[PDB]
Order: sequence, then C-alpha cells, then structure tokens
Amino acid sequence: MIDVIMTGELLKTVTRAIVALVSEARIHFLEKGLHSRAVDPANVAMVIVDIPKDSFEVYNIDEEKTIGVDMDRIFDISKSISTKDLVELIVEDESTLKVKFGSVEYKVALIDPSAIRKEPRIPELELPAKIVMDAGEFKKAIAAADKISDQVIFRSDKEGFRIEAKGDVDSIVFHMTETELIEFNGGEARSMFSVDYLKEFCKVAGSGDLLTIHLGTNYPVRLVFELVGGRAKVEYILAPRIE
Amino acid sequence: MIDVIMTGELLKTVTRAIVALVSEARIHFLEKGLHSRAVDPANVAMVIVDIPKDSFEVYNIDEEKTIGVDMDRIFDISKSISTKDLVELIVEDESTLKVKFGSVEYKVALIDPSAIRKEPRIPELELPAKIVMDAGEFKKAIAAADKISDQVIFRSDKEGFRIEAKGDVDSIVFHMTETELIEFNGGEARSMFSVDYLKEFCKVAGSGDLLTIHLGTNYPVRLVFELVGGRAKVEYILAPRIES
Amino acid sequence: MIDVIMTGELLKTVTRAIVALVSEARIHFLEKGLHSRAVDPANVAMVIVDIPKDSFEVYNIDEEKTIGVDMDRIFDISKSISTKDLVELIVEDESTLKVKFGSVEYKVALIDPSAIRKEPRIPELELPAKIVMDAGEFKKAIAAADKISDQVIFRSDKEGFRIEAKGDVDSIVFHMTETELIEFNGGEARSMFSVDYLKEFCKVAGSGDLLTIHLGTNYPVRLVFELVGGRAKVEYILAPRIES
Amino acid sequence: SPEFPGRLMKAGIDEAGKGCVIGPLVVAGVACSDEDRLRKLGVKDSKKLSQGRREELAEEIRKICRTEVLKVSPENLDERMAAKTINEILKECYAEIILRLKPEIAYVDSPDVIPERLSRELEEITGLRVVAEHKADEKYPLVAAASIIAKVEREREIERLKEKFGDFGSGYASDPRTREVLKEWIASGRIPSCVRMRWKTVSNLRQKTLDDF
Amino acid sequence: LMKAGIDEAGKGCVIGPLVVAGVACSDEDRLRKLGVKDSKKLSQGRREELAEEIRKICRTEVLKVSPENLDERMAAKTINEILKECYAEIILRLKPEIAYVDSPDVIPERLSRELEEITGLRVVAEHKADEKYPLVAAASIIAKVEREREIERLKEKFGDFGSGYASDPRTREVLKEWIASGRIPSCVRMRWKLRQKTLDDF
Amino acid sequence: MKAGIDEAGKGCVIGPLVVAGVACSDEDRLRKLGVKDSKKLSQGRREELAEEIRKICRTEVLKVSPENLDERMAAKTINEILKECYAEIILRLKPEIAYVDSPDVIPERLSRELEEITGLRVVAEHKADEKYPLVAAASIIAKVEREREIERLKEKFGDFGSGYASDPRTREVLKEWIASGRIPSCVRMRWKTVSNLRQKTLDDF
Repeated sequence: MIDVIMTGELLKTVTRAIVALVSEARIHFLEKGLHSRAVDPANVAMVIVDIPKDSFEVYNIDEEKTIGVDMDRIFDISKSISTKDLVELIVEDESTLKVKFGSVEYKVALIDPSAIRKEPRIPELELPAKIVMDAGEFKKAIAAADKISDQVIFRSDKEGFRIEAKGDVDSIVFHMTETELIEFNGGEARSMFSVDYLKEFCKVAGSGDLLTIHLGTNYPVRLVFELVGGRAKVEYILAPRIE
Repeated sequence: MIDVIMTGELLKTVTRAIVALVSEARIHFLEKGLHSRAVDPANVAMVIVDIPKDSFEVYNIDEEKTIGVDMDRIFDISKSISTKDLVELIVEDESTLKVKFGSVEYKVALIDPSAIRKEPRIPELELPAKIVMDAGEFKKAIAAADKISDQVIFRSDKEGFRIEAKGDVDSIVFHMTETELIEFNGGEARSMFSVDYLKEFCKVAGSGDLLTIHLGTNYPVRLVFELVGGRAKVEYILAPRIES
Repeated sequence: MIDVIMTGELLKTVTRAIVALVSEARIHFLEKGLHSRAVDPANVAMVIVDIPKDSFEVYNIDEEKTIGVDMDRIFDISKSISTKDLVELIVEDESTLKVKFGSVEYKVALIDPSAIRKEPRIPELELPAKIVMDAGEFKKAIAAADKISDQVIFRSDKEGFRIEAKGDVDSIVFHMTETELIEFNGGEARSMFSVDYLKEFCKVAGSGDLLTIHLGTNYPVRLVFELVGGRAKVEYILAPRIES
Repeated sequence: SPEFPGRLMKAGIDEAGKGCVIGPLVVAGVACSDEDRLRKLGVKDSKKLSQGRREELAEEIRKICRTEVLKVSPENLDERMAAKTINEILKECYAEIILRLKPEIAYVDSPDVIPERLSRELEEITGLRVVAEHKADEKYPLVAAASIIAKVEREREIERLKEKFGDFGSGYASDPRTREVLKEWIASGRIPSCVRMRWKTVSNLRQKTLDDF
Repeated sequence: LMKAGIDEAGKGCVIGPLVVAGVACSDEDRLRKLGVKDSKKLSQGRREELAEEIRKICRTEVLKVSPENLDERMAAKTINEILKECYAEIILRLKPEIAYVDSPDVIPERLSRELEEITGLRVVAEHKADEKYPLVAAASIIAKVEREREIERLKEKFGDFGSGYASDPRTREVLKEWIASGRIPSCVRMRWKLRQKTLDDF
Repeated sequence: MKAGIDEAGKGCVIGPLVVAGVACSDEDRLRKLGVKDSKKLSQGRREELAEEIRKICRTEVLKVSPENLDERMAAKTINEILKECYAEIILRLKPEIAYVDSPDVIPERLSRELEEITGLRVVAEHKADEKYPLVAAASIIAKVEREREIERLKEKFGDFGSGYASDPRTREVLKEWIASGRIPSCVRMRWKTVSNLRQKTLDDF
C-alpha cells in the first residue's frame, strides 16, 4: 500500500518537529507527498510538516492513506538512522509500520487514527509583516532572550525586525534592518510570545536553513522553516500573550 | 623486574575493558606479552585481554610476573594520558607500580595477587556458528535493540546472522547474510543475552575494529574484539539467559 | 563616558576570571586600561585582572570611571559572544551598561560601587621561589593531582619544581627541572593548596599561555597568568592549607 | 445490581497477593447494614488468627455482609502490566469492586502510592465518595473484613496450586523456597500458568552463569 | 565512600511548596539498574513506583518550604540562597562522605565551596547533575513525587488548579479567577505578575 | 521484655561514641514521660527526663573513646563498630525482642546480622527513635551520657562547642588547636579529613 524511501536527515526532521508538541500523530501520504499536523494538548502551538514527493528517493502509494503513529517511538528509532543513510518506510497490512535502514528492520504497531486527537484546522491568519532570515540567527536571538525573560516581543515596522526581552534589572534587543534581512515587507506588527515554545521550535533548525516569519498585532505568529536544503517544510504556529 | 612502554590508546583500552566487570585484577606479563582475565562478581561475564609484545614500543621483563592491580585507580589515571602519548609502566620492588607519562610519575600500591578473587579458567566452549563483522555495526545493532528490549536473540544459520529484540508493541531485527559478513561458517545457533552487558562490552570498540562472534545454542557467546588497529585483543564471554 | 571595543576572547577572559570567586565586582576603566580585583567571601582567594588599553581595538574614556557589575550576568551573556567576535561596552548614563556584539544589544543595570564589598588590598608577600612555565602543563598537572587528593604540595629547591599529591594507597608527582622550566630561581619553598581552587583558576588558561609562580613556605601562592597572547593578565592569590 | 439498598451503606476494599510472583491478585469488597455487629466479630485484630480461625471469621462476615470478590490471574496481570504498574491495576480493581457494590462511601487500603491522589482518581472513576488511607485495614473494620475475605480466597487458590505443582512456598520472591522452585521451573522450560512471567524475579532467574558450562 | 544526591522540585512554581530531597545508597549499581537516569519520560504511575523502589534501597530525606515561608524568607534572600540553605540542611541530615547537588546557578563551583564550608563535608555541585549522577536523578524523582503529594493535599482543600506552574493552562485559568475573586488562597506565592490565548481564539 | 537501642556521637570530631539500651517492664508508663518528642527539650530538661527513664527502666551504657574508635576503625567501618556495640548492649539486657535505630540505608540486613550475633529477635529500622518509645528513651540516655563526657572535656580544654564539624564554635576552636600544633587526644583522626579546618585565609599574612 505504502512504500517510500527517504534520507535519514528527512525522516529525523519530520519526527523531531512533531515530537516537540505531541506524542502520537496522524501521518498523511498524499499524491502531493508526506503531510502531518498536530496541536499540543494546551492548544497554544501547532506544527505543520510537509515533505513533497520530489524530496523522496522513492514515493509509491496505491491510494492516499492516513496512519496513526507513535512519534515518541519513531523519534527514538530515527536517532539510530544516519543523516546520509537511506530509510524505507513500508505499510503492507493495516496494523504495522516497517522502517528499514542498513541491516536493521524495525516493525511497529500503528495506532487507530480515530483514537488520535482530532486533526487540527490550519488557521486563516491575515498577517501584515513578512520577515525572511537565517534560522540560525533567529535560534541565537531566542537563546540570548531566554537568559532575560520567559517571553519576548516580535516587533516589526519600516526600520526593521526586532526581538526584545525585558528583565527586572536588564534587557536584550535583537535588531535587523531590511538591508540585513533576506526579505522584508516593512509591515507593522507587535506580538508577545513564550520563549519556551520558541526554543523548542528552533531545535529543528540551524544555520543555513531559511526562516519565514508572518507577524501580526496580538495575533499568532507563523514560523515557516525550510529545512534539508528546501526539501522539507516545517511550520510552527504560536498563539500570543495579551492584556 | 618489569619495564614496558606503551601508547596511551593501548593502556586506556586494557583498563577500560577490565574495569567494565571488576575493580581489581591480576595482570600477567608473559614472554608472549600482556595478559589479564576477570569474571564479574555475578559470574555472568568474563573478559580476556591480550596485548602481544610487538604492540609495545618497549617490553622488558626479567621473568614472567603477575601483579595485583587496582583497575579503578589505573583507569582513573589513564584518563590523564593522551591517545598518542607514551606511557611507561615500571615494577622494581614487589609492592608498588610506577606509571610514567609526560612530566608525571604516578605510584600505586600493588595488591597481593592471592588477595584477588581466584583467576577464572578460560571456558571450554564448543560453538557451531562463527561470525566476523565490523564492531561498529554490532555496536549500532545493540543500541537499536536496546530501545526495544532488555534482551536479544543471536540467531545463526545458512541464511546469515541475526540480532533480534521484541517489545510488546514493536520489534527490531538486525540481519546480515554471508555476502555482507566478513567471514561466516553458516553454523546453526540460537542464544538469548542481556542487552546491558552487550552495551557495556561495546564501549571498548568502534567502527573499523574487527569483531568475531562464536555462537552456540543456549550456551555462552564469545565476543572477540580486535582493537587499536589489531594491536590489542579484548574478548568478552557472556552467559546466556533461558528462553520460553 | 565609557566606550570600549574588545574581542570576545578578551571579554570572556576577564569575566570568567572574576566569576570564579565573586558574583559582583568593581571594574576600573583607567588611563592605563581595564582593571578589576576581588576576594571570595571566604577570604581564601583573590583575583587581579589587568587588560592594558593597547589590547582594546577602541578604548575611549572621558575620565577614569569605576562601575559596579553583576559578573554572573555578564559571564552568562559573554557565552553568546564568539572568540573572534568584537564586543562594544558602552556607559553613557550612570545606571546602565550597554554590551553590543553582532545584531544584539544587551542593557544591564549597574550596581552602586559602594554597595559592593570593599575593594581588596594587594597583599605584600615575600616569596623565595619564582617559577615560569606553560599554563597548559600546569593545568594538566592539577588535573592529574585531582585524581589523587583534594590538596597538593608545591615544592621548590635547586633540583626544580614539583607538584605532588598523596592518597591513602597511591601518589602522583609532577616534576620539572630548571632546564625544562622557562625561568627558575631555584628558591626553596613548600606550601600546600586546595586542588579545587587551582582547577577553577586554570579554567582561564591553556597551552601557549605563560604562568608565573611565586612560591613561599606555608604562605599564599601567586599565580600570574599571561593570556590572549600577552594581551591580558590574570593573577590569582591563594591562601595555603596547613599539612596534618 | 440496582442502586438500593447498596447506596445506603459504607464499604471496605482491600487486596491479597499484590506483591506475589506466583498466584492471582485478589481484591475483595465488604458492605454491611450493621457495622457495629461487624466490629463485635473482632475483625480489627484478625492477623494473629490461625488459617482455621480466619476461615471461620470469613464465613461470619459473609452471613451479615454483602461481599464481592475479584481475582486477576497471573496471565492477565502479565498482560496488563505492559502498560500499567501493579498499583494502577490495583486501582482499576478497586473501582470495579466499588462499582459492583455502589456504596455511599468506600474505604480503601492504599498501597505505597500517595493516598490522597488515589482517593481523587477513584472518586473520578466511580463518581462515589472514596477514602484511601495507608494501612486502612487497621483503622476501619470494613477494610479489615475485606482483608480477611481476600486472604481466605487467595489462600484457597494457593492450596489448589500446591496440589497440582507441589509446595512452592509462599509465592513471594522473599521466600527462599519460592526462589528455588521458580529457578528449577524456569530451567526446566516448563513454567506453570500460575507464574507471573513479566515479574522481575522471573527475569533475574532466567540469567545463567558461566559455572553452568 | 557513602555518597548522596540532592535536588529540588517546585523552585519555579506559582502555587505550592519548594521540595528539596536527598538520597544516599549503599549500592549505587543497584540504583542505576532501576533506570533513574532517564525517568523524565515516565508516566505519573511509573514515577511513583520508581520512588518506592528508591525508598526500599536508599535512605531518603525530604524538606518542604511552604509558599508562606518562601514569601517570608525571600524578603531578605534570593530563591537560590534559600535553596542553598535547604541543600545544607539535607546534607547535614544524611552526613554522606561526598554530596552531589544539582545547581541552578551560573558558577556551580562557588556553590560547592560555600556548601563544603557550611557542612564540613565534600560537596560537588554541577549544572544538570540529575542526568549525570544516578543519586541526583533519584533525588529529583523523590522531590517531584513529594511535591505532587503536597499539591494533592492542596487540591483537596482548593480544587483542581492543575500543576501549579504558570506553563499549565489549567493553573493560569484558576489563578485568573482566584485573583478576580479577590480571595487568593495562602498556597499562592507572592510575585504573581499577560494572558496566554489559544489557537481557537482566532 | 522488649528493649530499645540507640547511639550518640557517631558523626562527631571530638568526644566518644555512646551506645545505650533501655528495657522496661511498663512501656505505657514510659510513653507517659514524653520520650517521643524529646529532641526539642533543653539540656536541663533532657537530664531530668533521663533520670525518670533510669527510675523505671533497666539501662545499659557503653562508651567508645576517640582513641579506641581510631584504633578499631583501622580494620572496621563505623557501622560495623556500631553493630558490635549494639550486640554487646543487647546481650547485656537479654530482651525478648530488641529495637535498634539503623545507621545504614537497608536496616533489614542489620536485623539479620544482629539476630545471628545475639541469638535474639532484633528489629532495626531507619529513624526508629521516632517510632518506638524504647528507642527514643535509649537516644535520651546516650545523648545525656555523651553530653556529660563533653562537659568533662570542656573542663580541661575549654568550650569547644558541640564537637560536631557542623558547629561553627567547634570549627573555630579546632582551627586554632590545629594552628597551635597542640591537638587534644579527644579529637578524632577524621579532623584531618575536614578541609576548611586547615585552610588558612589571606588575612593570616
């Protein structure tokens, strides 16, 4: 029914991204490619993973199928898979997932998809500011901010993009102008977010990876990571802090 | 009486291999070279270390001597010794061991060998299957298996060699055919072992190192590691655990 | 008022050196350059930091100013600064310190210098032995000694310099003669020190850095580190431990 | 079972064999219309009684109280212990018994687990008032009575087992007779169905030593 | 050399106490065998079982500082200073040969030195010590289980307010309504100064 | 009769190890004294309580001098010495069952070893002094005896505090005694092990 072959890097990316918010997830094998979305139990953050069929070395499906996966077990297993190694995912029967790489075959019981928490709805967000930067830089900014507060402000206007954190005795400001950013629409936006979710999000990205920020005023933020040289897309949506 | 010079890599290898099972050990300086064996207190695992004289830069002995060594203290000390660094082991008197490297001289009281637990006998094991593979691969297979169970099965027949682990909801199988193995006699064998001992064994090996497996049916397994580019031989013997 | 630009390596050096003993400190911006000295609450160890103006890429001051700094917060921040990265320290108003590097501007409230524990006096110590060696070698000697005891002896005479540690069953001796040392006066001295302070001191030095030892008999030791290729000077003074 | 007269009364719940390697887990519940009559039987100080006297006392309990017994086989315990601890299985058993009896309030003996939390979780599962306390068998006559019933039921089961399989001792890993017998059963490859296969004792005993070769 | 591990639970809480626990074992190898190292991933049920296993083979010492007492002590001291005081108290109860402590602070080496002075015993404080020393990991399990117990006693009086951490949405909800009511229970610590929204609000 | 056994001064730098046993014909009368919560009591009130214990119970005390502890510790651990002392006291009292406060982490083994040495039933438990009135009573007796030996020592050597490395008065006095090079015989070999006691400060120069 399902027989795909991907790189270790690709599989390790999808699993890590998801495991950040949920333990179990529905994985969709569409004509288009791999797709998986989840909302953490808090309903504060959402993750959207998209691996287009082109990215796969092999991508064979008979029909579009959905499977219930234990992400904690797949994640734990993917640590044994090398970055440059090739991994084969196979679904013959409707109860077990086969994961092949090297001389190792791993079999795991699938979860009844109806047993997993209802698949989330992709929110319709109208967001003025659009920021494109290096995910690595962003990661360093969040880490710096983390030493000051539990929360940061994402500020945007004609001057540029800012990440700011305030403590009782100190503060930190990350600032980049249109010149320094890869792409910037100079949109006006100001929202506040929890540093803890942001750190967790950044775990799936590094220097060289592209990050697209969709920002509004007291609205959720869209953090679109383009990883594995544009072969995988990991989007995180985070609800803001108000009042 | 005893004056040898070895590389740090060589000394750090022997000490780690031993310290895995015992705290004190008898070290034999033979004409052949260095030799040391131990059984853990459980009597479940055995380690046999052999460093042939040609591996040493210098290997001078007056007679074949045996010494009682505190392996925990030698291990702890060897962490200060560099891989490419040269270390000199000296035994002049019958109570202290001298360990020289760089501008540092370490002296340690020897243990009366008769005070250390009776030296194990190398067991006489008739084992059908003989498997030769990369220790690194084996190490990865055990690590993978470790995520599933507390025990694995070592299977062997004409098809090849298999390491398998079963959980309540998942399972893992490592499989290599005669084609893929370095050497393979296609012997039939099946034994079950504790994953924890195997992980501990693997700590002394990595990719590039050769591993020879001697396997039987419901019998101990012989894991012969050839390390430091064939300059050291570390053998681990592990008792099996009853299945079904 | 204060506008200096230094390398990350330079700033990470000064902060680490200080943070080892105290949480808050007075930083002096003199015509001479940067200066900062502290004693740990125990009154057992002292640190003296000196970064001459010519080490700074930019060093602009209107007057000689003293500031109260939270070293724990500056240290924590300097971890984000790269070795080769350039950091700008700015003091415009009399209440906040600005730390610039890359696309990051960090602002921190200054401490009222009179609120920080009274600046220590540099002790007047008459010390016979004078030893100059590689800080890296010293670091390795302390680490080796750390595997044996909580304390070491610094010995010096015409034969050379020695760092020795004794355990109940083992001992370690680091020894270098006048030939091997960079400089040596052959002074006679013997003092005992806590290995824990010494390890902490060594965290600011590595191979290639120069270390000058001023040693006496049952007197404090002066450990003068010349770091960042002679661009920074870090001095640690440690009170001795009475032998049993 | 209908709501009444069940909902009028208080009930005591306890177990026997939770920490065993051999044999079932027995959970029993007792609900009485006359608590004072129950206390007069001398349930509070029943531990000192002989096997013979305990059996007699259990019959007296059964005459004046409603009793509910649940037995979880070693096979079923092994199955359930994959996802749950013994104490969680015990909590599930407690709820089953409480729901059979439908009391006004239920007094339960808590294993080495936060009792307050167990009360919380049980009240949620049942929808009834639950009081879980450490060593409740020596505070509430109802719980002491439940203890007597559970012990007597388990003991009958153990005696039946010794009849088939021989004297394997108490069935606790602490009993040297149990360890010996288990060791030989494991070695023989013929392990009776009454052994809790998943139990750690069983794992440790599967390990052979170099002396066996 | 009889060693001990010290850790805490609830230092970052809004509701509930600060729990400091110490564990000292005669057989460390037996403790590692229990799987204390990677216990964070365990369920509430499995953590409770593991704590009972720890208690069977080790001596355990627990100290609890009520929110009221924390608020009182924090007038003159920082949380870390209070934590240092607690660490010393536990070390002195256990009197081990060497004590391994998990440090929150930037320079754990200075904490080691201050504690060694207070106790007169050898102390090793390290960043993330709970994932390096089985003894500290065990101490962490004990502290978490005791705090969860203390929270359970509080839920008996003041209903389900969740975990007691500002990160728990249930905690934020309950705290918000308690604040609004003007009737704040004593279990709420001082320094309780934004509203976290959900994706459903958009 | 049942008996309670405990110690005082196992963790001391200065002074002896005191092991005491208490056996009573009337346990209820012992409860009536308030032995359970005696830790909070003053030195004066503890002394009075000990006299009350002695009036209604048989008491047996054993003292191991610092000198003798140092001698014995060459071949034995403190806990082994303590176990030897426990057995000696149990054998003096000949009770039906003996309750002991276990210093080691797993008390069940201590019970087994003591029952073998004595041939009597022994129950060793962690913190037994706050569960069994008999053990609490034993604790009171041991503390009072130790405190009186400490008093004899203060008469010769001055006020050196409690004798525990945790007492700042003890550290001060020990520090000066160490510095003087004249360390009294009452000071255990372990003083050498407490590091701060020899670490000098920069002010001493």
